[PDB]
Parts: sequence; C-alpha cells; structure tokens
Amino acid sequence: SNYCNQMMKSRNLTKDRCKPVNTFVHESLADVQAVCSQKNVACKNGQTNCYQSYSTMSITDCRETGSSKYPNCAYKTTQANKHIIVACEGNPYVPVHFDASV
Amino acid sequence: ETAAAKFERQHMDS
Repeated sequence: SNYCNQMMKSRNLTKDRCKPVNTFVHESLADVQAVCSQKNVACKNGQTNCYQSYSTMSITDCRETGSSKYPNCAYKTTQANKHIIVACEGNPYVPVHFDASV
Repeated sequence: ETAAAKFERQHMDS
C-alpha cells in the first residue's frame, strides 16, 4: 500500500532526496517515550544511552524501491510487531535517535 | 529543530 509514499512525504523525508530507509511507530507518544526507562543497552555507535522496549511495538518499515528515484520517491511498506531501540537524551528524558528494531 | 522534535517527525505515527 501507499502508506510509506505518503508518510515519507508529509514528514518531509523526501524533500531534497529520498531517504532510503525509515521506520515509523504506531504507538502512543507516552509508550514510545517510556522505552527510555526500559532495558538499557549499547547504541550501535558505542554510547550507552540506548534502550530496548520490553514489548514489541506496531511499526512500519519504509524502504525505497530499487527502482525509486527523486523527486518521485517510492517505498515498499512493510508492517511489523517488533522491539525498538532508541537513544534517549535530555530532560524530559526522551528519544532523540531511532537505533534499531528487533 | 530539536533532536526530540526530529525524532517525532521522523518516527512518530500515533
């Protein structure tokens, strides 16, 4: 379906290039922000302010087709129920980077 | 734009 084509665009992720890969989360703001107080793990980059959600979450992987091309960005929409990993920073202690989904 | 605000624009679809 077209969910990804729309989302990437309305969230300005297709402005000056086509962001190849992007994950969206279909949970409450409160639920996502809560991960910041869940399972502390290492970030992909070596830092240690990342957290893995205790629960899987309803997400959606957006990945540009091999045939896509700016300014006509095109994505395959893939839905999933998976644990997310985010880097939390600041006060309030909230997500500032999406690290991974497992 | 803040890092937090960017996270939402990019990954938040509640």
